Amino acid sequence: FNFNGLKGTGVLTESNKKFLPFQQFGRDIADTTDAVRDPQTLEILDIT
Amino acid sequence: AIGKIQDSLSALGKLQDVVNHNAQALNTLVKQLSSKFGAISSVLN
Repeated sequence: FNFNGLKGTGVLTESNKKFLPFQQFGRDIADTTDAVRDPQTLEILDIT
Repeated sequence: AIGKIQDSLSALGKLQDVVNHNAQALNTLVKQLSSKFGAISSVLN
């Protein structure tokens, strides 16, 4: 996958996190991206 | 006298230290991947 620049690998699934209304993606402890927002549909997806 | 033993418990720091020492080495080992070591970047792609 690639999200508007962000390049990575993994399984995308429906999330249950809530970003703030200015944040695009999230990172976990140890600083690795674990959730993104689809620019078009504005839905939060986890990356496993 | 045996009944008093529970009161002194409800100690095991020697057992928690073993868990802590390994958790700290695994947390440090992962964090050392975000270092440039004097290179232009820290990501091989």
